Amino acid sequence: NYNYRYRLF
Amino acid sequence: GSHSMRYFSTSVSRPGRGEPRFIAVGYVDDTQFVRFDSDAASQRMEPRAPWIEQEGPEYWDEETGKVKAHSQTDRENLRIALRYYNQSEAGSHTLQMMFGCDVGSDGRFLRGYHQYAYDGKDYIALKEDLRSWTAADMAAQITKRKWEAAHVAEQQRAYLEGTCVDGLRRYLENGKETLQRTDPPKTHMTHHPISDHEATLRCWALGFYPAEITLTWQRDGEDQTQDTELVETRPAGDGTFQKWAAVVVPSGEEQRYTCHVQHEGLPKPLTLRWEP
Amino acid sequence: MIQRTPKIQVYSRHPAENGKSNFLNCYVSGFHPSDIEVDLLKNGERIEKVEHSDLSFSKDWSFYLLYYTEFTPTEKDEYACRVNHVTLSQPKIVKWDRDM
Repeated sequence: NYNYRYRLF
Repeated sequence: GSHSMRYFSTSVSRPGRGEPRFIAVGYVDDTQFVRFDSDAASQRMEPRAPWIEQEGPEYWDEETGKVKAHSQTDRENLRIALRYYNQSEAGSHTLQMMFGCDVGSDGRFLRGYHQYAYDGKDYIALKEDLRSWTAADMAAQITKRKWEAAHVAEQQRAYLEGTCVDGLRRYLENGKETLQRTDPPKTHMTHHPISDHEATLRCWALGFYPAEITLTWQRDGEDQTQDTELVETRPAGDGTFQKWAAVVVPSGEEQRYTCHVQHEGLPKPLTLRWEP
Repeated sequence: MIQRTPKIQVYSRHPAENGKSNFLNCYVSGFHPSDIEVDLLKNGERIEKVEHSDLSFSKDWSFYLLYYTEFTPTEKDEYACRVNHVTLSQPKIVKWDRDM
């Protein structure tokens, strides 16, 4: 299961 | 034993030749079970192991949405890294990410991971406490401070201690016959004279799963690691792994040397001796 | 920019027997960045339908790839792996040794 809601640097 | 699930992503900018290439790959232990490749025709998360085809269409829709979103985020993160390091737009750069969790034999959460590397160097990593960050240099420290303020550690901790371990556990059940299979190494020793005074002893381990193994030479009960040619554990191509260790040994002293094999698949330690 | 030159191993899936079907493996590992050319050679000529694994990487972030093809080893046929990478001045050729 991939994680979700990826965050900008 | 312990188990792991890992996702590995690689974004490579290619200035002139369009948007970055994104490739992601999922593993349980040493078995790949999914891939996604932004360049491929399908534009879907794709199965790469028999036991993942069990998952219904909602799984493939949801997993495809999530990895596509990651791909678009890490395309922006490549642009932000350019800015933070003050790099030319002319050059190709690499952003790698790894995330996943470990569970014990009891199935309980052990360890979580969420980390990035820029141009083959550590950028930012979630520390073991899943509460704080290791930032490599002053550029990564910019992302660290933004991520402290936005409570990103708390977000990833919820995934790593929740969905990650639930997923890994469901996979270990559904793929039980594959993933909880231990294939012990098939071992043998060869002897190759260089001269009438020296010979190469090579100790082999073949067809083992998982990849974790120790191959060790001893001379009269003492480790010879400084003198041992040890190759990288290598895939056979059929889901099993291969390794050898070699020492060069005075002719007449072969019987002083023992090869020691440790693998989760072996009930007991193997000791091999040159038995011609 | 960290750069790492590929390690190369060339080996069979199964212990080679002359005249029996097998797989020829070129395992390239420990390299960075990810762009890499890998050919399998028979007596200096490029083997046609070579497949590779999906791009992955190790703890230290270095890439690895398996290149493979079905082949039938003989006594006198010479197999090799040819690798090009930004770290190499010229392509590196590693010859298959059926005992390695």
